[PDB]
Amino acid sequence: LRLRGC
Amino acid sequence: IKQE
Amino acid sequence: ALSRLAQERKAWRKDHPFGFVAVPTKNPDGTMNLMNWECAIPGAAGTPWAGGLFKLRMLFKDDYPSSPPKCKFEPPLFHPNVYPSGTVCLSILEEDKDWRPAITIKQILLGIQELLNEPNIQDPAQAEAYTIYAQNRVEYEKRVRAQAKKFAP
Repeated sequence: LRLRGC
Repeated sequence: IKQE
Repeated sequence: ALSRLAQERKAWRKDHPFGFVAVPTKNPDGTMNLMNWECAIPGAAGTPWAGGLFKLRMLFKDDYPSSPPKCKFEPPLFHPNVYPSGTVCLSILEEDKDWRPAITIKQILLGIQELLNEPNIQDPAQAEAYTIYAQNRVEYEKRVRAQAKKFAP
């Protein structure tokens, strides 16, 4: 789950 | 800072 | 979108993460508005976010799950990756970026909880929270704790 804020 |  | 959203509402009712809330709103005709859900994410235990119950709205377009829902904290949250409007910026929430139709509401809510104590300073969405995190992590953590107490259920 490519989770990273933007 | 980026804008929506 | 309605069949998938009803399947996920049914699944949510039978089992969901403890402390989390996800409920469709009502349409002007009285039917359940599966395209607009009032959600709540608890602050993760062992983090400065603990104790708070962070309310957010999930807005689904007609072509969901081909498109991601728009997730917006109401009222706006102090977090480096949440826009001043309250919109959550997470790469999985952008159609052209990392959205995949296999991603579910449960995964989005669990992922936004993870985002709370794992901000990405490389691309911040709001000047306010990011500036505090960048200058003074003690003041940043105090602002987070104060907000968790402000949103305590």
